[PDB]
Amino acid sequence: MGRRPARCYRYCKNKPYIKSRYCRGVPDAKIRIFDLGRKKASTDEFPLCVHLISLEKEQLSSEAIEAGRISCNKYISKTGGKDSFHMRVRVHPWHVLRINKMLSCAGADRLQTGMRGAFGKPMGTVARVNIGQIIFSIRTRDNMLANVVEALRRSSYKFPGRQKIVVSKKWGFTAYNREAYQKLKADGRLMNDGANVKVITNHGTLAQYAKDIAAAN
Amino acid sequence: MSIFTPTNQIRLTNVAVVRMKRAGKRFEIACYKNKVVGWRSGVEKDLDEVLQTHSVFVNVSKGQVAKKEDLISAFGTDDQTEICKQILTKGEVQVSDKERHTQLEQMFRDIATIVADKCVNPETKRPYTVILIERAMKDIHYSVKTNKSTKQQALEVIKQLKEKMKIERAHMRLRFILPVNEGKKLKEKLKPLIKVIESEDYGQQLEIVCLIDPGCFREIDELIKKETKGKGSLEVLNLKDVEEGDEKFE
RNA sequence: ACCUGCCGCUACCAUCCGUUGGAUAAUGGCUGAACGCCUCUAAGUCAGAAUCCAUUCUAGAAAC
RNA sequence: GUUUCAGGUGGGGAGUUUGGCUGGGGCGGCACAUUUGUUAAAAGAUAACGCAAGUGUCCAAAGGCAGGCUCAGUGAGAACAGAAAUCUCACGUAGAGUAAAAGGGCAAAAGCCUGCUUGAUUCUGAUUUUCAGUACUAAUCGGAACUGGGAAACCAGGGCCUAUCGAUCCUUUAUGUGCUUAAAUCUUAACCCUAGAGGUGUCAGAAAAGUUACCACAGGGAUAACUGGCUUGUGGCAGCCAAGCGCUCAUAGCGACGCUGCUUUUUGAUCCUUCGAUGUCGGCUCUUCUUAUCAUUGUGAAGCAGAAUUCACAAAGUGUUGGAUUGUUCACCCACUAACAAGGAACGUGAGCUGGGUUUAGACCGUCGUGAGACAGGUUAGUUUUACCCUACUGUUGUCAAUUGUU
RNA sequence: CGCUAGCAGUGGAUGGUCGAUGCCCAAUCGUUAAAAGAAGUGAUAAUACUUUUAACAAUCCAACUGUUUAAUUAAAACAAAGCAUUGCGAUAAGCUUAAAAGCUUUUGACGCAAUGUGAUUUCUGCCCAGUGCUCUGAAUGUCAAAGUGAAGAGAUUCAACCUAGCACGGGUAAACGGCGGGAGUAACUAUGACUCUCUUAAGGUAGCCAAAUGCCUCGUCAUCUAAUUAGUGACGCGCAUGAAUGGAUCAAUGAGAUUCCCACUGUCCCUAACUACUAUACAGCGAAACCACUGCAAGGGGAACGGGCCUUGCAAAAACAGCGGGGAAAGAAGACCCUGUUGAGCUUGACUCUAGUCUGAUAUU
RNA sequence: AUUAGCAGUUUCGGGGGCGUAAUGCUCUCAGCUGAUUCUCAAACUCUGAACAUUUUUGGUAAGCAGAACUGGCGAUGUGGGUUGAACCAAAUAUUGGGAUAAGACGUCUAACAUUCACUAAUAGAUACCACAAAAGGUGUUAGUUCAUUAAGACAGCAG
Repeated sequence: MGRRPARCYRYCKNKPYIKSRYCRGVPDAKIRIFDLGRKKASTDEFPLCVHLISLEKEQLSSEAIEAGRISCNKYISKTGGKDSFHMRVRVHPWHVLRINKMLSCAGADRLQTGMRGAFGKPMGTVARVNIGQIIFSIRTRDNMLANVVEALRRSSYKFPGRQKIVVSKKWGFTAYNREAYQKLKADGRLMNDGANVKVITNHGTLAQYAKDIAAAN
Repeated sequence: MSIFTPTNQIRLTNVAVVRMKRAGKRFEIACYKNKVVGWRSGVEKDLDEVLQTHSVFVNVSKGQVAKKEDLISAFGTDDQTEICKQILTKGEVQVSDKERHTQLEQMFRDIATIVADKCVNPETKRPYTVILIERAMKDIHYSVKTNKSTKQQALEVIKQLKEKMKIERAHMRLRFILPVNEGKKLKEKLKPLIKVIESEDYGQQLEIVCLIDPGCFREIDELIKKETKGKGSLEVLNLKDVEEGDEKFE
């Protein structure tokens, strides 16, 4: 929250609140967008994925996240363009912060500023992340690695604390490694989904089956 | 005793106090001085920004928090945020000095602007200038008032400017159609009293007249008519900026 | 009471008197590596503050 | 008129009360008796003025019982039928409904529909829940009467379950016509006896309105007003990131959204310290220190040609002003200056001053109060005590009250 | 303190040493538990005792004179003349008194009693809904006792009749008091006469104003000053002015409140000198409050600001006269604030009563 | 609760391109459906865990406030942490000797040697504990991966 300094919340503590029929008075999240570059990009063309991870367990503010995304969206353009970056962020902010206001006071107090009826009102939407939990994620072509790591690097400045950058060993937004991705093409088990792969697999949820190979093929 | 072991003290606020008396009960709120104006100017900056506190007081100066019965009775509701909002919209608002000055400044401009709408016409391409009038106003000195409307103020002060001297404003043609019998009578009274032009008396084709006013003195020209004959067959009203056909007066 | 009033005290309501050496910081250079070049630096060294410490002045130790 | 009773009037006077919880006390709230989920950490027990909600009721049916049925929803159809009325059919483990909160429970039902009914009756014994193994509430379990429902099996102590509620006293009802009313006795009246009702929501239960700055007592640092302490949201200062400005050119100078610190010179939060009494605010006086350096000394950058300005290092050595107005730090102007930088020292500095505010009484207004009175509102007048003790400082003698030579 | 090119720093490695009221062993005393008795009491004759074993220039205000809070308020407070209202024609009004009785009354409206305002000058607008008062009101809804009628065997019950006051209806504002809120409204007018409407009866007239009354506020303008949160004069939807709660004015008056100017210059920057006197030295003469102990500091931690504790800096008899930083100096069981089921003084449309008073009734009759 | 595209639709929605225009196809975009994708939902949960430490609610926090389990402190000290109510060891009749605990072993202050590194800093020096972060360093140490190199590298100087 831009009112407060975020020192106030960069440690993952207090069991986690949410939007609900119970917490109605929340503001709207800062980021309401997780769409950076060419979303209509096939899975069989952008074989690289890089990831950014919070080194530290902590909260991660919505505003901060938003700020980060335009280190990967100004920097989308100067390097490569829209035909390299596909980002789903990979964290949202469900968690909320309260504010027991005593700003009331700037000269005296009414005493309601005190800890009677202490409980704060919703003010500041925010994410919670462990050390592994991933926070940015660019699926891309493998002629763009140093020109996307520097986006991630830039973003890292705009997160509290320590942030590790990495490249995985997969085609990005897939379980399956680059080694096991070529299998799919080869063995006739690649099934496209405009973004994802379903990957054709024999199984039985029927009575006597043979369309389980002949369905998607 | 006081003198020995703390002689005690009093403490002053620096927060705006938006106040409204409903059902003979003062409700007040906690806001800041340079936000409470900005709210009303269409700068929706979250309600939680303008409110320093979300609660209602009988008196926010001392700090007497307001009561549920009092609230519901006076507002038709006990929910406080809504009430606060209402107060912000409706009630008197304390302001700083700078803020106050801004309003005054605005008013100053306004009273010049209103004078500029219709100005002295040798042809119809000369003055219509706000600045000169404003300057004149400044240099003559008169109390600019927030209780007083702008138009009224202008009316008041133009007279003063006249004997500076400086000629101001231009007249327009508020046109009428009188009856055959009463029209003549009207003409008999209205010719030497005020300026009347395009007069053409007839037996069959009625009588047309054009009473001279700037729009801001249309009560005086009509009153006499009302007294004598009542309203005309048609009563033409035109705008208070241009006379519909280009001004040539004063 | 008032005027004048030495001696005496006293006034930017007057007069006179308020120094020079080293050591550096920042910093600017040298020679010169680590790192065949390079680079004020690492070894080393130069210049260098109203700074420091002496000289000056005060006082003078259960110190001589 | 007096008398004596009666009713009224009667703060003129009397006597009394003016709850409690409380991140001081008020103002506000009820966390004061209670119910739901979470708080609640896989028995249970568990707090906060913790969170999202409920209660003071309702229902001859919304009870009891049997049977019969299936509901939400969807799909495809059908004069009238409007997309959406009603009427079909499929699919529909419940997404519907079940008086009300939310949780549970639940489908040949606990839902809906019908019938018949008044187990929403009476006596009794045990128990559960919170527990103070006490009381109450609400509930459970059987036993005996009286019934009811269904062929029966069975079920029926009202509501599917968890909430929906109340001592002695007194009065009043119901009941066996019981028991007494103490010399016998009769009719009444009266008391008992047994179970109910009237109610106390501060909910294990006083008949209860203010103010006091004309006030007072006992205690409290359990608890407020100054400091100091922790804390630093707020204030103040500093870094990192670089979207952009700076013509052009990210970093000469700035610097977005964003991120990390330090500070205690803002104000809050807190209530550890003090109510066997640290004299509260400012101004004068006077020193000291800090540097987050305004000037000056020396340096380096600049969009530094010169001029002037801006940025930065070392450095706190020396400077850091005169006035109007304000109780005032703060504020804002005039004038000088090389510059008129920010701070600290018990918000430096009351046995150093002054008392201009704040601080009692008297008193004027305005708003508020039926009024006594109230005001972080305005106005005005209001006794500032003591060092002749120790230390600290300033100067002044004197001494190793001989270290083992005098002088 | 100091340390540094192995360090006495950091991170290790291999041994080793110091070291608790802990542990081991030993001793001594108690306690406990168990047992024993000629207690090293082998001539005693002890068991309530011993032993063993084990464990522990201007403005404001007030008219003026006057008065007042003796030891903090002398004023703008009080008073006052004037102005106004109220009650009362005597077995009055007001009052005191338990009672008896008495005063005002050596009084009689030209007065006495009780208010309120506060000289003059000029003005005192609207409101009777409230609350109080006032009634000679319509007369009746309620209405106690005694009294009366009925029932009952009576105790008793139940009924009618019904005064005062209450209720109802009028009077009353120089009585307490108020003098709106929402729509339009004298070109939008400044403002609100007005029209609708609601509240409660009305909705601020004359005037006055950032006033001893204006939060915002250092209002806006003009002036006064080189500069003015100050002053004065203007403006006025006035947070919250306003007409005997008296409105506006004002000569004189004022130990009252404020501004400016002039006389003022040690109440002038900047201090100086001088004398008295005390102090200071002596001579006599001699005192208290206070006093856990006590008086050197930095830092640390500690009821979080130490003189004592700890670690450092250090340290030199006995004293004098000044000074006021420290002794969280002293004086006072803070009365500011909270609490206690502590009080008081006062208030009211708290609860409860009551003097007295108004009417009813019996008796007196 | 909520992110993404994909496909199958379009007599149901809208606007274009294709015969004038559509929903006839094909598009981006509405709606619905199907398979996949993002974050799982203190008051959700098919599954299901064994003053101080641990857990934990409020609270930016607090030497704040409020709970749980154990321990202490407080009604016990001593040694050790310089000092210190709570941390460490460990509990006290009164003593002697021996050996320990925590903690130490240059000196204060009882207690030492040997050995390997690292640091060159106005440093760095034992929990609680008397604070330090994001972000920088061609400081030195230690590593890891890919590239180059006698087909002659690297830097240098020369063409």
